[PDB]
Amino acid sequence: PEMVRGQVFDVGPRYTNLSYIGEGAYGMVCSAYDNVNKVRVAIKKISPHQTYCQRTLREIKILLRFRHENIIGINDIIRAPTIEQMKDVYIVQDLMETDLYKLLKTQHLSNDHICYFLYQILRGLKYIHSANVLHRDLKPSNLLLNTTCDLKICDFGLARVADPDHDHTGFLTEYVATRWYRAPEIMLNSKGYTKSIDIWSVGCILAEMLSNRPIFPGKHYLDQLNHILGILGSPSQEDLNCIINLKARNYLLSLPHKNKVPWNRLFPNADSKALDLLDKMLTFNPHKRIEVEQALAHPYLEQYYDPSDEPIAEAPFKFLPKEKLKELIFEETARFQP
Ligand SMILES: *CCC(=O)N1CCc2ncsc2C1
Repeated sequence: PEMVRGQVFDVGPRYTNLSYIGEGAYGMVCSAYDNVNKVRVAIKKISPHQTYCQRTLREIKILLRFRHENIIGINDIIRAPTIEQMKDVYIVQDLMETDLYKLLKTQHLSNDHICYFLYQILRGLKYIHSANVLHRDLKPSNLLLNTTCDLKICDFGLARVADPDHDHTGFLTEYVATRWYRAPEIMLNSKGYTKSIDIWSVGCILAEMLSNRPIFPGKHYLDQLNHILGILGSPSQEDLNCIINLKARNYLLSLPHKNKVPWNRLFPNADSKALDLLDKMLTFNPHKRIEVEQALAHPYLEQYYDPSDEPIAEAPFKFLPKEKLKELIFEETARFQP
């Protein structure tokens, strides 16, 4: 087997000429030459705890069901022919030159790039939400870009089926998804089980594309809320009345009055239509927040908007001892075997 940086990367004879790319949320990622389709591909190595493991299965199930131009696919999965011999699992995907995280650390985006990227994010998000799925970890590093700026959403490890009727929780409930992109309600009364959680993340990503800086870089759980309130200002009486939980309500009532920071003062170079859409995505009250199809229909995206070319999923998506999780991964990866 081939080796990469003192660790095995055993992708059989189909995939050769490995180059290290880095570490992702899963482990070693390389590119390799696919000797069958005659293109370089990306391969990630998954090695066996049960949260790392449950997120692997969740992602494989979703990505294998989804078919969309703005969502990364799975091209192949390499594993041993039996459960007994199964150890590492290699997931093969289209090679993408870069991602929005890397691009934003180094590159100023034209308004035309911001507009196009935002369109493709929302176009992909429409399909995800049409399948009754929430991504729940949208952020620049999960937005892949190729050399011609085609964009693909990746990393469905934290994804869930939408469940608004079970979205309520207490104040300060722990949350898994990346902190800077968390909607204010996660810190107050939400388990992140509604589509509005992803729109907030997209709003954060838009703002970040406008300035190359994260808009709400919280250093810890409650500091994230105070970054949000520092820009949106204090919530209105009506938006507070929507929060029935008393600990959450009373926390917000305890804070001094904070003025709204106008969007055009934070983003003096931004297109005015971009800022009107940003405001609607970064709405405090999740019931008032714009939905993906409305966002697509916003004047900012008029050059691209075409609902007949923004496909949806054919059906809503449909859903543990450690031995059972291994067997399910084996079963879910069976189609790539001889
Ligand atoms: C979320 C990251 C992902 O799915 N990727 C697959 C395509 C790809 N190309 C280069 S690095 C990478 C990771």
